[PDB]
Amino acid sequence: TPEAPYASLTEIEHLVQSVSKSYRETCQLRLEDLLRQRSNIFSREEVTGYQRKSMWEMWERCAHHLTEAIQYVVEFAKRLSGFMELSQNDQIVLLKAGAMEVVLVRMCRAYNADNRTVFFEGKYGGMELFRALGCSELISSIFDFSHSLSALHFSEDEIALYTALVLINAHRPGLQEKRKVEQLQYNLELAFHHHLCKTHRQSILAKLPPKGKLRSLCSQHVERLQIFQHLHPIVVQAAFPPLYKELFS
Ligand SMILES: Cc1c2cc(F)cc1NS(=O)(=O)CCCCC[C@H]1CN(CCN1C(=O)CC1CC1)C2
Ligand SMILES: O=C(O)c1ccc(-c2nn(C(=O)c3c(Cl)cccc3Cl)c3cccc(F)c23)cc1
Repeated sequence: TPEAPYASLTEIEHLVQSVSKSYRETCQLRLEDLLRQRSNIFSREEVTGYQRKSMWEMWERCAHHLTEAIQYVVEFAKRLSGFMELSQNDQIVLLKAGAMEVVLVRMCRAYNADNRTVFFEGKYGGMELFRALGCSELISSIFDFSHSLSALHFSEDEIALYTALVLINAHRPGLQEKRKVEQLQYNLELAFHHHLCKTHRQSILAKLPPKGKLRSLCSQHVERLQIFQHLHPIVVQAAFPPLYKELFS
């Protein structure tokens, strides 16, 4: 069982491998393709074309990409050992709190620190590309957070274990089986620590974002998304109806 006490070196190393595999199979864009596309940057005309779009065109574009990013995180969560064995309540509690945070972490892979650009709809562009949204402060904070994560130079196994820990958090309010979540979290932390020690990457632990900075940024991001959704509702067919009901009712 993934929550079992006295987790062996076999269980811990398979947990590392299984989490990394779940991560790379739920990534919309492969890292090699994001790295290759770094030289493919939007021209002044294309940037002007994005700036001349209405607030509602840019909201619809952005909301569509975020809906897909979330759906991939739900698929990732469902591949995590023990997650599907939790009640629907506990699964919903972990995803409503953790899914956007995971999307925010995953964004660092599409961020280029050299020129401060992000991958958006085929090319790289700066934050000026999102001018029509009228969200420059929140967008600057998202760019700053991805900048800080990109300086860690995460390997696939590291970002995989880190995002799984963002999700399997026993402190999310509303959990019915809090003890079972503490056990799954304990084994993941053990796997994360074991992997960093084995690879001589423990230096990154003191460099990870402070406790609460990720929750705070996600809270501000979701609040803005909920305002746009109330003002100009996006019509989606929910892939996960019980989760969708909690976020949009
Ligand atoms: C595009 C992007 C940004 C930052 C970053 F680090 C990485 C990417 N690239 S990505 O991960 O491949 C794309 C995934 C969609 C994210 C859209 C998100 C962030 N972009 C600004 C618009 N935005 C909003 O939520 C606007 C809402 C508040 C009104 C900038
Ligand atoms: O398909 C499904 O069932 C589904 C279910 C939940 C969501 C979802 N949307 N969401 C937004 O912030 C959001 C809004 Cl408020 C408007 C537009 C775009 C987005 Cl991504 C979340 C935040 C945290 C956790 C979540 F699961 C979601 C998406 C899809």
